[PDB]
Amino acid sequence: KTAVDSITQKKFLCDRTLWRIPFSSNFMSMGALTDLGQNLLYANSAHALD
Amino acid sequence: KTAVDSITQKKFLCDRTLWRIPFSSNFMSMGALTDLGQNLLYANSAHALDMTFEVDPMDEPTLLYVLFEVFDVVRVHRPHRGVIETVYLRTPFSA
Amino acid sequence: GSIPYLDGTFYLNHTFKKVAITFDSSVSWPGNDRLLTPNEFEIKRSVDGEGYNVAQCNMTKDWFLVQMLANYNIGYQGFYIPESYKDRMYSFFRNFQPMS
Amino acid sequence: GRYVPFHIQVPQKFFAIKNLLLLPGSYTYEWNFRKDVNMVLQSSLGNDLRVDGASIKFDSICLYATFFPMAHNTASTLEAMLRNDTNDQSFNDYLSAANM
Amino acid sequence: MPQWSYMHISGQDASEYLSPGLVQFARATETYFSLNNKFRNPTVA
Amino acid sequence: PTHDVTTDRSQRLTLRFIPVDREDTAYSYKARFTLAVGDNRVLDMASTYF
Repeated sequence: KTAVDSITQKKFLCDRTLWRIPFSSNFMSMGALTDLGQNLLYANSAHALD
Repeated sequence: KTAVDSITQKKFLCDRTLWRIPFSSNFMSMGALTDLGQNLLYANSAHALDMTFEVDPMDEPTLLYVLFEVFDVVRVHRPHRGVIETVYLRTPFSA
Repeated sequence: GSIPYLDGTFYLNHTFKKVAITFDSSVSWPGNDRLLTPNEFEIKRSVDGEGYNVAQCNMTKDWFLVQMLANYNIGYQGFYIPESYKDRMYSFFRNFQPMS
Repeated sequence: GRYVPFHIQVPQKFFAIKNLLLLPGSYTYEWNFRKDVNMVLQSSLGNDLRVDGASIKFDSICLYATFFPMAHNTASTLEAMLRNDTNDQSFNDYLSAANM
Repeated sequence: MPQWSYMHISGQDASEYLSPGLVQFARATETYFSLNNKFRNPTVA
Repeated sequence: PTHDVTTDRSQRLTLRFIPVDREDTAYSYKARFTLAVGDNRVLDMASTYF
C-alpha cells in the first residue's frame, strides 16, 4: 500500500565471449573464405581503415 | 519388534502428459495417415460415435478434454503482386 | 589471477556503447542503408522510446541479431533457442544474463 | 517493484502465417489484443487481480520483420516460380485436432 | 482419393510436385535459406 | 558464392513499423500495420514480432 515511486534499471552480463563482426555481405557463414573476402574492390586496391 | 498388523496402499501420479489412442491396427506410428484411415469400409460410409468414460468423483465440477485428431491443412496461392488466396481444409469435421 | 588474454575469461564486454567502421576518408561499412543507424552499430541505449532495445535488457535488436547471425547463423528464419551442442562455454547465448 | 514500465517481444503463433515466405506487394497485418489482468497475467496464488489492484495501460506498440539481401535477378526468378499454380505453398497444424 | 491429392494430404512427393528448376534452386540454397518447411511431406502407412 | 545470391543494392535488413490506426476498449485493443514489401524484398514471416 505504502510502496515508494520507482525507477527501473535494466542490465546484463556476458562473460567468456568476444564481440564478433564477421567480414561478409549478408553476415553468413557460407564458406570459410567469405564472399566479401574475394570481391574485386578489396582485392585489386589498397584501402586504409579508421 | 512391536509392529502392528498392516495393509498396503498403492497409487501413482502422471503429471503434464496427454493420453493417446492412435487410429492404427497394431497401435504403432508407422506414418501419419493410418491403415484404418486408408480402408474402404470406413471411408465411404457414415458412422455415429458413442464413447463412455469412467473417472473418479470430485467435490466441485470438472471438464473432460477430448482432442479429436483430424487433418487441418492450408493451401496458399499468391497470383499477382499484392494479391493472396487461401484454401483451408479440415477433415474430419469441416467448417 | 586468471589471465583473459590467454585463458579467455573476458568480462568487460558490457562496457561498450557503440562501434563506427570507416574505410579511407568517408567510405562506410557495411553501409547501403542496412541498419536503422546505417554508419554505426549501436550496442546499448539508456531508456529506449523508439523501440530499439530487446530481451529485457538495454541491448539493441540490431546488435542482438548480429550476434545471433555471427555465432549460430539463426537470424533470417527467426530467433529460437540455439542447439545445445553448438552453444558452448565461450559462445554468446550461453553466457547472456539479462537483469532488471 | 509493483510499478514496472516494461517492454516485451511477442511472435505470430498461427501455423500458416508463421511458416510463410512473403513475396513483394503491400499487405495489411491487423490483430486484436487482450488487456484482462486475470488472463494476460499469472500469479502464484491465483487471486483476482481486478479486485485486489493490479492494472495495465499500454503506452505504445512497435512491429519488426527480418529480410534477405538477395540479388534482383534471383529474386525475380524466385517470385516468378512461386506465383505459378503447380507451385502453391502448403501447411498443416502440429496438434491437428478438433477440441471438445 | 482425388481431392486429398489436390490438397497434397494423400499427395506425391514434394520434390516431384514442385517445378524442377525451383527444386534444384531449393537444394542449392537450403543450408543458408531453408525451404523444406514451406511445403508438405505427407507420411503414409 | 560471390554471385547469384547477395546484392550490394540499397535496402534495410530489418523493417520497423508503427501503427496506422489503433482502437482500444476497456478490455481489448486492435492494432493496424501496413506491410510494404518492396521491389526485390524477400521476407520470411517466422521473423515477425511486436
